[PDB]
Amino acid sequence: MSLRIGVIGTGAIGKEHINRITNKLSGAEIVAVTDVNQEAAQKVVEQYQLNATVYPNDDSLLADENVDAVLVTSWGPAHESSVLKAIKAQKYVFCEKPLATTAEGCMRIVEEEIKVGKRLVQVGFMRRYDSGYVQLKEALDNHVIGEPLMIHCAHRNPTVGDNYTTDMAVVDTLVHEIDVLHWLVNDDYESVQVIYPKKSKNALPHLKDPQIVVIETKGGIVINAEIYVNCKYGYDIQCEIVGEDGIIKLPEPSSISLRKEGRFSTDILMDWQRRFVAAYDVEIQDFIDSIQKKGEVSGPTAWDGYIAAVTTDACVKAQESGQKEKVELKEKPEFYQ
Amino acid sequence: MSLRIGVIGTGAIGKEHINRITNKLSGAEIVAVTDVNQEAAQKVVEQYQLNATVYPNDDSLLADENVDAVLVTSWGPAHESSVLKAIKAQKYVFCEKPLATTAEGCMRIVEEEIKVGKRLVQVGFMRRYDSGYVQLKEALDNHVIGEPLMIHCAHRNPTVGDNYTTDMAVVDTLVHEIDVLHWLVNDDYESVQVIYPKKSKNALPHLKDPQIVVIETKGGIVINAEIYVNCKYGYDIQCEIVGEDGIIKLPEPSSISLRKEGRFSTDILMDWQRRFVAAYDVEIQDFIDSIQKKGEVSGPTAWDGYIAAVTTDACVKAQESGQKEKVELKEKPEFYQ
Amino acid sequence: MSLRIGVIGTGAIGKEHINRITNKLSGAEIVAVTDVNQEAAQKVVEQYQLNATVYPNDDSLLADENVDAVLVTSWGPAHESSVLKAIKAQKYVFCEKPLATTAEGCMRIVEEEIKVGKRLVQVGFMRRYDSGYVQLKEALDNHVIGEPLMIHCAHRNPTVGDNYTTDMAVVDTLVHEIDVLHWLVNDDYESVQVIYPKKSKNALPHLKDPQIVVIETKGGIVINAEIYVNCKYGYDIQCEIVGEDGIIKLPEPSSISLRKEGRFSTDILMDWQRRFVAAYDVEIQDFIDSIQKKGEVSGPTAWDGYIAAVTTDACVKAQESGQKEKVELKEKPEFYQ
Amino acid sequence: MSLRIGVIGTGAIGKEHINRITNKLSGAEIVAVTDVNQEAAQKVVEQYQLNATVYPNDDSLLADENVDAVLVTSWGPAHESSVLKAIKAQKYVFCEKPLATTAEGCMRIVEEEIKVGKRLVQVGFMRRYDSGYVQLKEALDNHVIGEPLMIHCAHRNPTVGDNYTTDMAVVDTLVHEIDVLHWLVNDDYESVQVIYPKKSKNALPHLKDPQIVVIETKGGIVINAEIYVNCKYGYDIQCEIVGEDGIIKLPEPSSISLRKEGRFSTDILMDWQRRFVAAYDVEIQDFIDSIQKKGEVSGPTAWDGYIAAVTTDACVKAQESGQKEKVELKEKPEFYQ
Ligand SMILES: NC(=O)C1=CN([C@@H]2O[C@H](COP(=O)(O)OP(=O)(O)OC[C@H]3O[C@@H](n4cnc5c(N)ncnc54)[C@H](O)[C@@H]3O)[C@@H](O)[C@H]2O)C=CC1
Ligand SMILES: NC(=O)C1=CN([C@@H]2O[C@H](COP(=O)(O)OP(=O)(O)OC[C@H]3O[C@@H](n4cnc5c(N)ncnc54)[C@H](O)[C@@H]3O)[C@@H](O)[C@H]2O)C=CC1
Ligand SMILES: NC(=O)C1=CN([C@@H]2O[C@H](COP(=O)(O)OP(=O)(O)OC[C@H]3O[C@@H](n4cnc5c(N)ncnc54)[C@H](O)[C@@H]3O)[C@@H](O)[C@H]2O)C=CC1
Ligand SMILES: NC(=O)C1=CN([C@@H]2O[C@H](COP(=O)(O)OP(=O)(O)OC[C@H]3O[C@@H](n4cnc5c(N)ncnc54)[C@H](O)[C@@H]3O)[C@@H](O)[C@H]2O)C=CC1
Ligand SMILES: O[C@H]1[C@H](O)[C@@H](O)[C@H](O)[C@@H](O)[C@H]1O
Ligand SMILES: O[C@H]1[C@H](O)[C@@H](O)[C@H](O)[C@@H](O)[C@H]1O
Ligand SMILES: O[C@H]1[C@H](O)[C@@H](O)[C@H](O)[C@@H](O)[C@H]1O
Ligand SMILES: O[C@H]1[C@H](O)[C@@H](O)[C@H](O)[C@@H](O)[C@H]1O
Repeated sequence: MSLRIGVIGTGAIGKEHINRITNKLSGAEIVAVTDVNQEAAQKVVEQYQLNATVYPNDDSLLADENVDAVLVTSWGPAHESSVLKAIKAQKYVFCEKPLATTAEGCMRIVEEEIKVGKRLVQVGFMRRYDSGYVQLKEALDNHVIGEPLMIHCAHRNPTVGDNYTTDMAVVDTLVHEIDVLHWLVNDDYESVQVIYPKKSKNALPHLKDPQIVVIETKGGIVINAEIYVNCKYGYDIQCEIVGEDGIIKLPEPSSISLRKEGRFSTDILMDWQRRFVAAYDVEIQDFIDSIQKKGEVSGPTAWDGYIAAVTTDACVKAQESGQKEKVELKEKPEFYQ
Repeated sequence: MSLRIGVIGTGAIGKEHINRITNKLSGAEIVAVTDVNQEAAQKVVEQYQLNATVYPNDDSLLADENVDAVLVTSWGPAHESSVLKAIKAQKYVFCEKPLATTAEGCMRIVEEEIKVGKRLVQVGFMRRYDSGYVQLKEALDNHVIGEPLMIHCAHRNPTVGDNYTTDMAVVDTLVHEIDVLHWLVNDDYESVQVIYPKKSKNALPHLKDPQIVVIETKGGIVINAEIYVNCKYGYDIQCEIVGEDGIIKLPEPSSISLRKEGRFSTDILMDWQRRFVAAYDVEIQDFIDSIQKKGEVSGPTAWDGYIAAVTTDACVKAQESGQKEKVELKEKPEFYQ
Repeated sequence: MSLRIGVIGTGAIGKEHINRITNKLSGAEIVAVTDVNQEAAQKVVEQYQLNATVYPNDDSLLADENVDAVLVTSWGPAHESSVLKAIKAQKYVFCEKPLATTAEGCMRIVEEEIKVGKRLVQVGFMRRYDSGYVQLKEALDNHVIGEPLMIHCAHRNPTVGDNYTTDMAVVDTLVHEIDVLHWLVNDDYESVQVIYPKKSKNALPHLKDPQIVVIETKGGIVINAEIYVNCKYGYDIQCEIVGEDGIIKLPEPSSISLRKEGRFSTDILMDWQRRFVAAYDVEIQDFIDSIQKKGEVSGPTAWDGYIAAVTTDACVKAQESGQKEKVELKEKPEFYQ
Repeated sequence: MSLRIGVIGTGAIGKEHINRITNKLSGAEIVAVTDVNQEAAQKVVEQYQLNATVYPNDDSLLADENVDAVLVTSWGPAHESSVLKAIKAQKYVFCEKPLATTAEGCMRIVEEEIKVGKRLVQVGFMRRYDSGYVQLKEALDNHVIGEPLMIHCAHRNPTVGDNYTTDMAVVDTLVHEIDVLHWLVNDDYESVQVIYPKKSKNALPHLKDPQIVVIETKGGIVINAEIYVNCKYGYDIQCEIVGEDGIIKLPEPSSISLRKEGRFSTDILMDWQRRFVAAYDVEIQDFIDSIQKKGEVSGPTAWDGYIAAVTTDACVKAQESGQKEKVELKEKPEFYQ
């Protein structure tokens, strides 16, 4: 009895999710796809020899009685809408970042779910399923290094397109950090300062690259997060956590050592795609399994997607300001703990 | 249209394969299990809420028209039989090591398959699917380090039971090495010497632990393989390959670094189970996908399982001998390249 | 014929310099000493079998004509006095940090040296002589990573004394990073800013530990240095330089690796005195050789000492004001390049 | 008052020892020299501004009473002669390897020293003074890993000369491992065995490269050492000791890490002369200090030199016979412990 899923947005990342659910994972199938380009979606269907149905809009897809859950994997803007609809049609929703582009949009979604009595919304922040980040979580829950104090993390890309803009650095990129970091330390943020180092020769005129983002939490944990998307050497994600009595750090992605031409080296990835492939699979499978076994979702909540929208706003504010912007959060609803 | 698989031997490792095919992988289901303990198998069926059928023997299971393929995952001895039967009943067979306990048993199986026109037998040497070993293969096929010359590998266990015996070191353990090594370098062995170092205090009286196994191939590649199954510190698999112009080495299993009490450390596994979990999943999935897409299997051939049986014999011979035993191989049949 | 050296201040560090100059290095000897505790000076001479005069003060010792260079290694606040005297006596001087406790104190010393025509003052910033830091310098000077953009570094101690106070973290501790960083990147500081994270249980109540000091050069390089003098795990110096096209990082001190009880570890030093023992040796040997083979000192200059003093002051400001303070330096007199 | 040292053999290595004793170390000077090329000896004295007598031979130089210790650093085969003379002249002698080219040559030197009552001979096996090897020793002496059982080690050169021949791999190259290994584990060798892998394209036709030398101590420790003098990638010394309850390994030389163009690398040395520069310095300084503070040399002994010679012979046997040769040592005269 496989979970029947409908995909809203046959994008490039929606093409991935369709393929893994189809050819890698267990206990689910894609039966409905809807795309703004109805000829683009119609190609994705013959591609993976799917046995699905193409809809012009989400309404018609959500109206289908086959679909039990939906993958909201289209443009960032077109999320908040598709989501609220799904909650009302009472389907399960896996929503890829962002939950909603506006901190208030995520607030509407919260209220809706709080009504439906249970949890339908899971946000696609995959890092939480990555074994690296999991080991960190494990170590922290065990008090291995006592109380966390500071966190040094980086997030680097070989290069970007002419479409990448200063705000995208804290919106499409630093977003995962913002998500997983607070999950790990179990703390809410508070302030976000932004500091622009000497600009890189690799970055385009309209872009501010690199950037540094300091972030304090209510507890007093200080996080400086480097964001450099034109580093050139590769795609690299670093995270070190200094504690009271010890330090734990995120591993490098497994590689074979090589001794040649006077150097002892490992390999650095070049494609953000390769870095977290395993995390997606574990992610979706948890979505499926959680629905079939518990009648609800389990991953990153809709509240977290809102914590994302707030924080990711104070950051874009400090990008122009240059001052210690504030992060203000509505109290956590009982519904979520 | 999922591949319908029958499991011969609801062992501990047969319990794993059933669970992954059921709850992790894609496009297949277990519909038949047979165990020598018909009450043991009957528990495995209610366990994973399977919708299968229990058979007293393989004949009755192989006679079932549901099953398309079989997992031969019972005692080592009870393999050769179950396999030859499956080849004759014309089912697909995934056979966990050993292919057959006797170098001639594997020879019977080869001949049968050579008749059935295509490939039905895939041997469960999972290391070939491990990304570490894959990266090595990749590097070698690219001539990164020119011509291989020597190989230094180790294989260590924290401890063993009173059931582990001197021959098991080269039969149940060094077997994977023997398999993957020749696959990597694309060469046939030739001689196997065995050298017993000072015996460990951790090993039991009847056991010779550790052991070292030198192995030459027709090309002139020298392999010294440490085998120490009472190392105590953990479960560790090492493999370094010296070439003409460089050296490549197998990575450690990903872990988080820790700075505490004057030491900078990573974690060493304690359970052989954890080391290759991913390799099994990729393995079985390849079995399934290969059958559905190509009408045959793809993994480690039955010939390789025979190359295993021969080599793993010369080793047990050098264990008593103390001399440079010989490895004699019947020419490779056209069927296999 | 060896360089005849007088030591002002025969404490713990003065004794170590006396010992290395006497039993390890080459081309120099101690002919004169003097300490505030004149009795303690007399013991040193016996302890080390010196052939030296024991003067009552620095004026007397500097008066001795058979001494041609002096080591100022006394109580911090006393340094400034002896250095001025030594310059006017026209002797070579190696002064441990601080050169002087105030920016003014340093200016008086610079202005005195510029008179005497050549370099007589070398400041004991030994990190410049450490093999790791030397390598970083070589890479940067070879444009290996293009233009430096950011710097992440840490300075950690297992614990401190009851006497250790909040301001000491920037005046005694961070002072080495302050010197080496701008030396490495050849850029002057423009601003500093202190950020306090959650206090550590390991730090006594009066001490503010850890700290985070953010510093910007004029060129736009953004440094962020972590000071944690109660980290427990050990004594640790980390430094990472992120450039345009690549990243370079300071090495760990050499250690054998251990595989035992589940961990794969290396050692971490506990005693700060073992970390740079080789840099001190090279530092002093350079003071000697550079004199007998150039007629002037070579290492860190009186001006560098001034830079340190100013920046140190700016940090103590930023400390107690939680503000972004400016680092205002007088024009670098061409006498220094 | 310094130790007055005469240098027999003023070649490349004799010059380096002359240089360190003159411009780096402490408590000694060169007062006499002599070379087969007497003209070359005269140049050294000018080159290094020595205050030394230039004798025509070792007899003359040993006759000089104002010299009290000598460095034998001449053409290998000449060593034995000078060492015997020096002993009978009752001077302290530091002899570079070999102590003598034959086991008999070494015996004559041992038998001469046992007469003169105390230790005058220290052999230049500098590895014992390397900080890495010193750490391994400390761990073993502290039973950190229990009883040593096996040893894997490698000795690699980028390339060699046209003059380098097959036997040199065990007499010149493997001779350092031969000395340090039995020193580390405090056990005597019992047998050796050579195994040749596929020749390397980098090795000229006349040379047999790489090689594998298997050695067993009396206690049962099984060493296996790889010699590859044409590895191309660099100069590399690796050593791993597998004990009962754990494993310890020699560190890489210190290097900064680099993240660039897809690789995460450290540096590998090319020049063998940079690998042990610190061990030489400590080695000679110990020859000096140990004399003026004990009245006898301390390091590797004439007996150790004998052990080396015997084992070296056994290897050249095992080389050309492809046999498992025995290592027969005379009883260790109690004069040596
Ligand atoms: N977490 C991660 O690492 C990644 C997730 N994403 C996220 O996924 C979303 C889109 O993925 P991408 O492939 O990168 O972009 P995409 O542009 O290829 O996906 C958008 C596609 O969906 C369709 N679409 C847009 N709005 C729609 C609507 N209201 N209804 C139906 N179809 C609609 C469009 O035709 C377009 O082809 C974005 O929100 C992005 O932030 C993107 C890349 C990676
Ligand atoms: N590659 C790997 O890492 C691993 C594979 N294995 C292999 O799997 C096989 C058994 O797995 P284990 O769980 O370790 O042992 P196991 O003893 O638990 O499995 C044997 C089970 O199958 C049943 N059985 C035996 N012969 C049978 C037959 N002819 N027909 C039906 N059922 C039969 C027995 O009742 C027993 O419960 C062995 O060949 C072993 O070498 C074992 C462990 C790991
Ligand atoms: N740059 C560097 O890496 C290092 C520099 N230092 C600094 O150097 C100074 C010396 O440190 P320690 O030797 O540990 O000091 P210490 O406290 O162990 O003893 C200093 C000695 O100098 C004597 N002294 C004080 N004032 C004097 C004067 N006007 N004339 C002559 N002698 C005088 C005192 O009697 C005392 O015996 C300290 O200020 C310290 O901060 C310390 C360690 C390293
Ligand atoms: N234990 C160790 O780590 C090392 C030891 N050695 C060994 O030490 C020896 C010296 O090497 P190099 O200095 O490179 O030699 P070299 O070839 O550069 O020159 C040796 C010099 O000694 C002179 N000489 C030869 N016979 C002599 C005699 N009977 N009396 C006085 N002088 C004589 C020669 O004229 C020549 O100038 C070699 O045999 C070498 O194998 C070499 C390097 C390191
Ligand atoms: O989808 C990925 C991912 O979100 C990473 O966090 C980001 O750095 C990559 O640039 C992006 O392409
Ligand atoms: O099943 C595993 C595996 O075959 C390993 O190769 C072996 O070393 C382990 O001991 C065994 O339990
Ligand atoms: O003298 C040293 C040095 O100043 C180091 O920078 C400091 O961290 C050590 O604790 C101190 O003892
Ligand atoms: O003198 C050294 C030393 O003997 C090393 O063992 C050898 O590998 C070097 O190549 C040689 O130059």
